[PDB]
Amino acid sequence: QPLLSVNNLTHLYAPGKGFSDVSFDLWPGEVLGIVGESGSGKTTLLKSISARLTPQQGEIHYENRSLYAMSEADRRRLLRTEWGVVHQHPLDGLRRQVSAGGNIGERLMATGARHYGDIRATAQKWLEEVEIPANRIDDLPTTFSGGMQQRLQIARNLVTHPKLVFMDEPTGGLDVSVQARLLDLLRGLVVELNLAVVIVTHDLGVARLLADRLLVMKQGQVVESGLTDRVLDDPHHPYTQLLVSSVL
Amino acid sequence: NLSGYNFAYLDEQTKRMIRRAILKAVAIPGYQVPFGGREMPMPYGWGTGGIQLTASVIGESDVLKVIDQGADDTTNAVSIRNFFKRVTGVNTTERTDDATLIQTRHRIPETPLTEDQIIIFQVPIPEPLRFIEPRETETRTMHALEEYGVMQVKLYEDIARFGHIATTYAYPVKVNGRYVMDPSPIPKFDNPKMDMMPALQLFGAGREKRIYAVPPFTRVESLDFDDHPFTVQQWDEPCAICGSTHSYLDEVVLDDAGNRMFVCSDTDYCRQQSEA
Amino acid sequence: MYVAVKGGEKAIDAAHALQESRRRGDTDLPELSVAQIEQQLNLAVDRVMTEGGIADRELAALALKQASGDNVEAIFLLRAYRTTLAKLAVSEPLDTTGMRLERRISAVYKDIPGGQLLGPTYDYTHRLLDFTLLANGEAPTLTTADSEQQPSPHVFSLLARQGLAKFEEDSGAQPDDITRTPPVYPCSRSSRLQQLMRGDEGYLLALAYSTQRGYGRNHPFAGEIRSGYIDVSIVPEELGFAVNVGELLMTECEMVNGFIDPPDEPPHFTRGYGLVFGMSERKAMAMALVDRALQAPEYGEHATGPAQDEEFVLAHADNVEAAGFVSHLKLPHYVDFQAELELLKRLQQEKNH
Amino acid sequence: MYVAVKGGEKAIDAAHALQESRRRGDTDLPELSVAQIEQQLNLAVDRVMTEGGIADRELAALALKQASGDNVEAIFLLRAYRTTLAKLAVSEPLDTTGMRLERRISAVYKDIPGGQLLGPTYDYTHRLLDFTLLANGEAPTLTTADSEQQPSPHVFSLLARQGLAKFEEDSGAQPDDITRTPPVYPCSRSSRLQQLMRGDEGYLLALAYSTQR
Amino acid sequence: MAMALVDRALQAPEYGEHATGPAQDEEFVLAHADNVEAAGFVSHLKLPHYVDFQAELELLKRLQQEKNH
Amino acid sequence: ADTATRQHWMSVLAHSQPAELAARLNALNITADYEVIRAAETGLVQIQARMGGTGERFFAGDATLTRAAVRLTDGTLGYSWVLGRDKQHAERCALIDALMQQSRHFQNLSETLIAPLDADRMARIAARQAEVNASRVDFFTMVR
Amino acid sequence: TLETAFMLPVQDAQHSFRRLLKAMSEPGVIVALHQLKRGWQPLNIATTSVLLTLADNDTPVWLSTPLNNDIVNQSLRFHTNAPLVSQPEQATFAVTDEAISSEQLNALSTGTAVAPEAGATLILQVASLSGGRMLRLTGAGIAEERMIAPQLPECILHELTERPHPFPLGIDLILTCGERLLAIPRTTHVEVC
Ligand SMILES: [Zn+2]
Ligand SMILES: [Zn+2]
Ligand SMILES: [Zn+2]
Repeated sequence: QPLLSVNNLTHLYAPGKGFSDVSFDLWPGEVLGIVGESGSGKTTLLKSISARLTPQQGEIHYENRSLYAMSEADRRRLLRTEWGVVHQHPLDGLRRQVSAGGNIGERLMATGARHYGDIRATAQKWLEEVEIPANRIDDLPTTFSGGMQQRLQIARNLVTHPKLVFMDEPTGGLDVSVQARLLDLLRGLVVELNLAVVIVTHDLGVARLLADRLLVMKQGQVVESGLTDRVLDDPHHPYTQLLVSSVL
Repeated sequence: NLSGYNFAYLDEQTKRMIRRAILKAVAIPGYQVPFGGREMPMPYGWGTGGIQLTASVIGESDVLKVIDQGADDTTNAVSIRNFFKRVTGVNTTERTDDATLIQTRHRIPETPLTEDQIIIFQVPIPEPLRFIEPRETETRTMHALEEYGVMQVKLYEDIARFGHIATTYAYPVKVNGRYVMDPSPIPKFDNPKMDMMPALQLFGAGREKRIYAVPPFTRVESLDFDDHPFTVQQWDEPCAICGSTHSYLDEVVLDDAGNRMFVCSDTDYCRQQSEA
Repeated sequence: MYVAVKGGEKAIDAAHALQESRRRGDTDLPELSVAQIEQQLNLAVDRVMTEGGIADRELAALALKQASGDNVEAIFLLRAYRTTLAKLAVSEPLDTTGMRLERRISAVYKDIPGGQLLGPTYDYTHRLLDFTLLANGEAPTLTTADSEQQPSPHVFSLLARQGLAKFEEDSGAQPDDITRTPPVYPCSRSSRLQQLMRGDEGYLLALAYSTQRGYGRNHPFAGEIRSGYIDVSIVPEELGFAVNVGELLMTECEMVNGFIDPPDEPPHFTRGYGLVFGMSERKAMAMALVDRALQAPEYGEHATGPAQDEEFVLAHADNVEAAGFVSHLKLPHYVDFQAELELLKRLQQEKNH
Repeated sequence: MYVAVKGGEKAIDAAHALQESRRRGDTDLPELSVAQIEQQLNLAVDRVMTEGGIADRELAALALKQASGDNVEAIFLLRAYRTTLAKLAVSEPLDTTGMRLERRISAVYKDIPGGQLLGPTYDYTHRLLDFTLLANGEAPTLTTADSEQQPSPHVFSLLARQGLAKFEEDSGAQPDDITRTPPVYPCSRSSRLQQLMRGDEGYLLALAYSTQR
Repeated sequence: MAMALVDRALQAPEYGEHATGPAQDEEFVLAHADNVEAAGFVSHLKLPHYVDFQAELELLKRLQQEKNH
Repeated sequence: ADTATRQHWMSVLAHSQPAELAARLNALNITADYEVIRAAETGLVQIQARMGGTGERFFAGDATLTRAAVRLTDGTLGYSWVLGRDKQHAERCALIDALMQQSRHFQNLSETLIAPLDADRMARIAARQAEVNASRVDFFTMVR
Repeated sequence: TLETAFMLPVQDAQHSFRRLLKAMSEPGVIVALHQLKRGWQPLNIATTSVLLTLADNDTPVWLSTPLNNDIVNQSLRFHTNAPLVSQPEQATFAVTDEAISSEQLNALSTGTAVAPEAGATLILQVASLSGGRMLRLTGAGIAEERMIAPQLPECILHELTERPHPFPLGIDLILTCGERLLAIPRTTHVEVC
């Protein structure tokens, strides 16, 4: 059965703004991307699915348990031990007053590692995995560049080996070369592991490079379920064609 | 009973509320039990939370021992002892052995605390993570969520910033295996003394109005890492009076040019050793 | 901050004995009783009652006697003594319309229904020192008139029935209690008034004077000053009906301030409010003026004077806090200064070799 | 037709009569003397002397008695009396080094020459109302020690000879006198100090407390 | 002690400091420090002001009669 | 409608003077076995004022308030609440409150205790009002 | 109609509080409240002393039907001025006998995740608290282990031994019998043994 099931999730804090009648199934090892305009509400959907925003109506199932039926402690633990979140701004997801090694090992300490040497070794290993130099582990995110900060955030999220990671356009604000290298690293990590990835992006290039299946959201409703190299090259819905033409 | 005043200087309503809070705290070790008392002005800074607890729990038959940084000769300790002599008339002693109530500021006595004793600690701040979390709304809930890893961050980065754990005062602990409590700014030397103590320890913060207690024989363990276990640096300098170096040593300044000496903080244990 | 100090018990006790012997003064003279102080130094007792927070004449006079006439120390003593008392009840809201007037004036009209009742007041006296008070004498006989009080409606009722001002309506909001929870700024007007009633008279006087001179002007008019006895009532749980427990002598000041032009309401006057124990009225007038000044966020007028600054005005009006701060600086800080000495000396070496 | 009548003087005279009756209070009590206020309400007398501008304890006590304890009213009484009197002379600048010390303390140095001397003070006292003062009594017999006083040079003299402070040296300048001419801002330090010594103690205490922030 | 602290605060101009707070504002502090002036000019509101207030009343009545009727 | 009368005599007791009340009660030579179920306790009463005299409530300090309770032999409870700290006065007021609820003492004490005290207080209030109204400022007078 | 409270409220309340603190901080210990010489029947001396020393206007009391009584309610409302409720849900100091129903106990407030001290404090009167099923106590307040054999109904025995409310949530049991009292807080590891 699909790892994550979404059924009739709707939330409209303001008229038009938000999302409605959103449903989809996500299986492990598959990357599901979301494409839409600024007002499509895809960010609201990402917040709602990641145990942050309570939907007005709908049901989200993880494994066999409803997402929002669980207690606050259960969802808080899930957001740190088995789920990952990569915000667009690394500082939002990174603790500024904590070194890179400290940020990486915060999840392990929360799990109850209680071992400075093992925590530091794991932090160095993850920094090497995300290409960050290990010599500057004691350094802090403020001194790291945008790409390095994004890599540190990815390492922090993946230190717990989560089976589901949401990514609210981490590539925003990065150069073309840096963005491409980061996307390649993300694809390598995804293929190496069996964790599902939900990527929200405002451009089709990121979905083409990383995402496996694609969905389109317009004015807060799903328009047409997509697939890599099919919607991008053979858009069916007129709005999808308009988006493709605008991108091109 | 001081003329014109209630016994122990506190109105019976504040006493009753603090007593109820103390009982709740005992039933929930390590939890900072709120109490909604009034605002009371006091001359000496120490007392906003310690004097209140002492007044709530002190009786006519108690023997009171007031301690400031381990010493009974301190001006504030003498003032508080005299205040309680005036408003309660209780007996006061210089010995941890003969005391039944020990009001202390930032120090556990060297002498082991026996049964039928209560030790009260003034707590300037009752929640250690106030230095990290500004908003208290998440602070209350994270205790139930058990998210005590955040306070581990300062311990982790202390060695990075200094090469060793320098948090020798107000070192956080986990009591009953559940609740992370921060005692008064007692030294690291005294943190071990809190492990399954025979006596009932009470902690009271006034400026925040939170009470937490450690029932006797309650397991409290220092928060640290397995790779960096909680260790107390052994003292390699003696006391200028009795010589013994088995007790935490404080510094007393003798001149205006910086000259000073080390003497046992717990003057009672110092006198016990000297008279030996 | 907090320097632990040892070895002064004997000296401290001797100093306290000296202070008490000086408070008693020369034993040839009689001992200044508390009834004498409350009867004959009534205005000092008014100020101490208002600032300390207990409307008991005898307690305030006792605190004044203990403090050797010092008002700040007496206020400290009374405020501390307030801690040992149990809150037995909360009174019904005072109805100043029922006040038994000892004095009532209005500066906004030449005459008003009820009359300009001067009452006891030092106003219009020529401040020439009276040396006959250096010996005993006899108080003047009090000329009598009609032993009746005419209807004395509040002048603001008259102004509001004309539409020139707004009635202060009761929204039912629960008053804030600083005596239970420390203030958080910005604080509601009830909290502001509670803190103003407890503020130092000589500091709120200066803030009101600054507003008058143009540091946050509010165009004040003494719309009404009243001084008289008001019945206090409670509703005990044992019973179910309101009982009258006595009367308090209090002074109420209603200021008429500059008019505004609301977007969708006729122009009207604003108003400050002051309320104090006893007949010390300059405190009530300063309270009303600073109340109007601190109403700036309510009226959406940006502050241009220190008296319009809420944090500055309220965070330092308390005598106890400022007195404790100043007293701490006296305490032995031998160690802390030694730290400063080393810090200063290094700067001297670095900038001067 | 509401003919105007005179009731002003007869109003203020009656008001002042009522005020003096209130001042005398209950007649069954003895009228407190100026000497009692001077000897027992000595801190109120000190404040009135400082703010009123006349260092005359009897005059300050009289002002307090005439003002019904109102410190501001007594201060203004003494200030108005200042105008009555003529300036007979101007003293030589005061020498505080030759003080006969009732009290001398320092918060920076422990071993100050001449020794620390708490003297009469309310410091370290418990703010507990002494209800025994509701009735007659007498203060405890005073303890006694050596009757000699050692020389007591200023602490700032020590700080200046150590290079940590600057010695306040007189340049011979003529002090400003606000009592002769109105203040003209900006003011010299002499004018500021003269004004401050006359300043209300509550206002200055609040300003000092605000400088902490 | 309060006099010493306020004196040091008012020493700002000669130390080349910037007034951060009213206490260091020379004119505001000194103009209102005098007890007699503040007490007199606050208590003077008890003096009749019906001539001045009548001038205010006339303007407000004219303003009310034009804002609405 | 006994609530209004009980309020009236309770207020007359509270507003009385301890000297006046004590002297009159001693003169009455009236006493019945009572027990103080509540010992006379002096605490605080919080003063509640209104903004502008009619607006929102705010707190205007505290006053001293003494309360006592007495139970008579038959079980009638008399309470007292008097501003100040005079505990004997509060006990006397509670005793009179209890007695006034007994049919034997209601009319007798109303004629001999409560009405005279109210009359004396009214007399002194009227005298003070005369002295105060001597200070009134007269501007205009009707002329025929 | 009214019952006399502590002869000396201040010192008697302080002594009762110290005895209750000894009982609570050391679960299983038996302490005697000698202060009050007569309880408010059907309440025993221990329950009356606990209510007198702890109950006030901020502590609603829920007397159970067998223990609820007009004289008891009047005395409690007079001496302590504490509000009286009739449903266990809103209680803060619940009082019940061995006939306590399982539903009544389950309805008692146990606290909250953010306010674990906001729950009720059940007080239970028993015929005796020394003769009954053996019970071993350990945990916070226990030196090594204490043996108590009090006569509890099956419902509260299940609650103690099989506490369904996770720490810090849970009520704090107080056994009472005559003058003698015993305390079992929510943190005591209690087993049948
Ligand atoms: Zn030693
Ligand atoms: Zn300091
Ligand atoms: Zn004017």
